Amino acid sequence: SDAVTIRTRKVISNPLLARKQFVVDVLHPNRANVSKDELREKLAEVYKAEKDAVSVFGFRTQFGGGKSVGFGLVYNSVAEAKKFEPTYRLVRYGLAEKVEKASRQQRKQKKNRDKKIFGTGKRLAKKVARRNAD
Amino acid sequence: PRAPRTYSKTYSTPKRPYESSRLDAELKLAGEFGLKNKKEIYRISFQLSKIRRAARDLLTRDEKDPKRLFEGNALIRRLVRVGVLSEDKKKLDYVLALKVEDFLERRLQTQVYKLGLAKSVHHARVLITQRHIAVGKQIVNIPSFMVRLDSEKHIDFAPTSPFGGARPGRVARRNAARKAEASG
Amino acid sequence: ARGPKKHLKRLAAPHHWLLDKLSGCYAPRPSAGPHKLRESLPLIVFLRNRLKYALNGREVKAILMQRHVKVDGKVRTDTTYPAGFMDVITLDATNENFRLVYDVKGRFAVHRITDEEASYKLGKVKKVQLGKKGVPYVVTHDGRTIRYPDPNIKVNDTVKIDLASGKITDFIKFDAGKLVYVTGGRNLGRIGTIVHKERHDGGFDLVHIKDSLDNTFVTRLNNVFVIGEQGKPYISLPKGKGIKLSIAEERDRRRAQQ
Amino acid sequence: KQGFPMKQGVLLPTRIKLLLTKNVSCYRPRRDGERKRKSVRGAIVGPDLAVLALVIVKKGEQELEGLTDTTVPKRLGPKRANNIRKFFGLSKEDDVRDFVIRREVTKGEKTYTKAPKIQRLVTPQRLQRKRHQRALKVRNAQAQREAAAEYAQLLAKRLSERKAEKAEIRK
RNA sequence: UAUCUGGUUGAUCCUGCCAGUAGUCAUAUGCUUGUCUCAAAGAUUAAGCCAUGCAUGUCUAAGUAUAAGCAAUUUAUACAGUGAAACUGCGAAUGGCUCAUUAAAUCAGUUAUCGUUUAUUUGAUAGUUCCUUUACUACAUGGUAUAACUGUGGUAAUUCUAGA
RNA sequence: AUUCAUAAUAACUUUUCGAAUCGCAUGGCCUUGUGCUGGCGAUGGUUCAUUCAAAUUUCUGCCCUAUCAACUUUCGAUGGUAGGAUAGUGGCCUACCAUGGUUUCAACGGGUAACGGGGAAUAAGGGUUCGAUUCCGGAGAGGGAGCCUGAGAAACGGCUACC
Repeated sequence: SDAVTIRTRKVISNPLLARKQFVVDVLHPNRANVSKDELREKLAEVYKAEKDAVSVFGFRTQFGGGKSVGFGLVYNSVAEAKKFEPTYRLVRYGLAEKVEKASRQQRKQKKNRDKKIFGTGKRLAKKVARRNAD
Repeated sequence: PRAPRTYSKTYSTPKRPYESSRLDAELKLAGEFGLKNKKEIYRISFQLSKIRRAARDLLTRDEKDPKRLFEGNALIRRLVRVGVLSEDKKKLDYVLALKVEDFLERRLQTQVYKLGLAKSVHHARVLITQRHIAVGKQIVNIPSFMVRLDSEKHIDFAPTSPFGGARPGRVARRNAARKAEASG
Repeated sequence: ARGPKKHLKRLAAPHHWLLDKLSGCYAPRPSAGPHKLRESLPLIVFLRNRLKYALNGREVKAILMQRHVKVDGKVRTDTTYPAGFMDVITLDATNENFRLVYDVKGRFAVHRITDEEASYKLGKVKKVQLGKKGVPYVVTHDGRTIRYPDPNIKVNDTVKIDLASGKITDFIKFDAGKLVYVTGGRNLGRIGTIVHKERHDGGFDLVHIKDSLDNTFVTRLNNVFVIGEQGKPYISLPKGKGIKLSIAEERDRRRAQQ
Repeated sequence: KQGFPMKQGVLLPTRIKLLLTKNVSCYRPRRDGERKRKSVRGAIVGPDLAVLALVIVKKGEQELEGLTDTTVPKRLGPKRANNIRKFFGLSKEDDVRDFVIRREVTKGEKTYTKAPKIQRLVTPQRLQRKRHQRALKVRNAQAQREAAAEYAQLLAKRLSERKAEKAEIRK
């Protein structure tokens, strides 16, 4: 919070996605790099558009420290960033908690198995059960 | 597949390996300039070959030919910018007479040596590699920089290095603990 | 290939799209549409690369899906609709209007035209025919078919459309001393002012054109798009007015007027 | 035995390999136009059958308790509007539409009818569709007659214009 | 970076090779587990053979769902939400891989089609259909084998199949 | 440049198409009936143009080999006429004369540790060698052959048969 001097460049008004598009470059002398929970709310107060309608990424540290450059963007509202922001960024920032899901290997194998089955499959379990006795 | 990433060589090995006159000169060159390899000379002579080839083809064309009027001027501006040839010429003369000594004279290894912050080409090379140098605002550790003549007044020690405050260095930090440990 | 190709590799997309080599291995194949494959600009590469309104093709699809962009007045809710030369496209957000035009160096420049300018488009008549029931029609360069054209208009003329209907509001003939645009060849994007047309009975009529700087050049007839008479072009010209500055004087103009 | 089903028309008591298609029994094509060669048994019954399928079409004086005492209730009722109309057949103005077949099935403590979506039913929207398509047709044909008539007027002006120019020539 | 050098003779000048020399998005291999970026990679022999697992599926406001599927009726007693299947439609002729064949044959410069087009896209375009015919008269709108689904099935077995 | 486009006239067509389809919207003059009209659209099956394609030619150009000089032999083998087939041209195939066609300017045979090209390596200048392989075109799906569906395949993570 000391001499972070965060600022934005190349601000262009993109209303089709209803956002402000720009690159963000920070000077952080005597600092490793600024994080999301710092840069996101700092970008929010400088812009006064919303709080969770801010997104930052990129953020390569300059060779030898000192400053960092990346990309940023601000929405008109949080209810408008929900309709546009990519899912992985929403989950990363805490705007969504993704439920655990089956792996690609397992998901594709299950699709292979149920493609082997014609119909819904309720009647198949009965015939196998009825024919399991002998 | 994704489009191939182009690459090109930067050095060229001499046709005859065991040349006493050439071997002595190259190792003589490395000492005077603190270079680690003969490849560091091979590339400069390879870079010079592309330049003499460029000017030779251009100079075969006639005067007031648009090709050399554009390409010759561009080569002049690039070479003047890097300081290899003298800036008080407007005659496309020095290019074909450029010697190997001119290119590695403009390298940052010797550039910071004669700017007084290094005191030796070998000390500079170690200084260069240990990141105690900023060309503009940015720390470099490239012994072969080709200063663009707008950075000789811009050279300075890296703010993220000793002699800059709030940064004594790891060996100094250990002696800082020794200062308190000595009494205790 | 047993059937039509549906992919387009990078290094095989047209060069004027200004695509890079890396960051992907497939270039956006323009779908079937009003303009040819090579001489068209997909909406994907325009909305993304030309303006940077979007960072990727997914987010252009988000732009597209809400019917904000519309070329010739029609929405075109698809990623690779081939908007081509002299096409008018509209971004109703803040009322931004675009005319797909050629720059000096042969690439699709980005315009900014007004609403009254974006109403009309110029179409070069590719052929003149009469269809069923003896009804005449003209095929424009973008594939439009206009029934009952003025009988005075022939092939290689230029009609202007209103883009709210399909009728021809005005037209300009092809003759010596008429302002023309070059669409194709190595002279792409140069504005011509026809001086002569030599025929070569049996194929590839040649036309000689000299721009405002008294530089003359020759191009095939199929590469010539008349855009007005002497003085006022029918459309707003791009920055540079298609004069083809040489590299030496383009170097100077870049240095002084940065 | 071994499960191979009999097929009508083969007219043999032995198993036969046949190239089967869509709309041919004993085979369901996974892919359009696909044909497969499969072994089938002939339609003639012999000792080799494992199971014979029989329908009873005329019951005798005797009865079998498992078949006659049980009558499987309705599972699906008619869906098409005219199909429902011939299922009851009372009248046309006797509002059978709101008396359509409803079946009582409850998943919990609440019950619902879940009537089928009646098809081919005359709706005000369907009257709207046919009305618009008739209007769009007449608007199309009328406009093409105006454009055709206007062009002939233009052609007449051009012919007179060309005639007027040659009037000046040759005295 | 328009170089050459060693080897026949007692010695010399040649012819002339052998050998050296430099490069190789040429390959292999020898000598190694401490660096940044970038990156080829079962082509050569075997277009040889393949265990296994993946690599083509597909839905909208808007073609079909009464899933006996999950769900606050008063906008859902005809259905109007979501929605597994199955039908229909589209796609699977793209992509990806490999280099066996192939010597005017492929291929390259893309001549011609006045020698043949219409997944598709885009634009345009069908007032002519009581064809047992100047209403002797359904378009406020003539049906059906069969899929799903319910039902004791057959076969060791397959993404096998009519039996209500 | 046409027997072109497109008319028009006998006719022929074994019904090709010429919307009984779907969503959202229910605005309005009325002697209250969907009765007068409704707006956006989705999917259309025909035709023309357009786009993405496909098929078809040689205009010129390919490595070594004469230890290959003649080759093309009912049954095609160059041309003609006609038909059939094809989406279409065409010996593409079927019904005849003439020996027609090619050839030392290298035909035709043979070899290729031969897919072609953009290119690569190597360079004073000319060259020599390579190019399975990131792009383009071709071909193939173990070897042959045949085919269904489909706008498009002689498809092989489609089918059929033999090896």
